[PDB]
Parts: sequence; structure tokens; C-alpha cells
Amino acid sequence: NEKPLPEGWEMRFTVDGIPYFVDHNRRTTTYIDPRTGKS
Amino acid sequence: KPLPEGWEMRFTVDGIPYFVDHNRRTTTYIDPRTGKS
Amino acid sequence: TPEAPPCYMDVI
Amino acid sequence: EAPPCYMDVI
Repeated sequence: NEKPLPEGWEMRFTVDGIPYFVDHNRRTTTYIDPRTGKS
Repeated sequence: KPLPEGWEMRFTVDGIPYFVDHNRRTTTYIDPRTGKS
Repeated sequence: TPEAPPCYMDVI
Repeated sequence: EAPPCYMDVI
């Protein structure tokens, strides 16, 4: 996916390599990519 | 007003409401009905 | 510190 | 499983 992450969001990986997404406005984390709405 | 599907309201030890999202398995103080804490 | 509520893993 | 806790991340 070439799109940037939207404002407030950061991507990290779990130890076992799963992408997850951190929302620093709402203080949430999720496997849902904020660019796609899917995990 | 009802929360979105999969969401629940809980309360902290000091009685502050917060929102539990069982679809994504996360929590926030920001009410998803309004976008404010 | 920001205000963040209890974590899902801790309360579920 | 659930995604990592916010306060663990920061």
C-alpha cells in the first residue's frame, strides 16, 4: 500500500511480525489498517 | 442513543465512562457516537 | 502521560 | 488475540 498513514496514526509490528496500528488521538490500537478498514 | 454494533460502555475505578470495542478489541475514552471524551 | 482507559486485555 | 495495549506501546 503506497498511501501514507493518516494524521495521528503510527504502524508497528508485533514480535511475531503482525502489523498493527496506533491511534494517538483516541489512544487505541488495532490490527485494522486505517487506510483500508481491513486487517 | 445506542452505541455502534460491537461497542460497550464500561466504567473505570473512579467512575469515568469509557468505551470498549469488541470488533477491534480496544478501548477509548472517546465516545464513538460523538468523537469527544 | 496521556489519558488512556483500561486496556482490553486487562478488563475482558 | 487482542492488539497490544496502548500504554505498553508508548
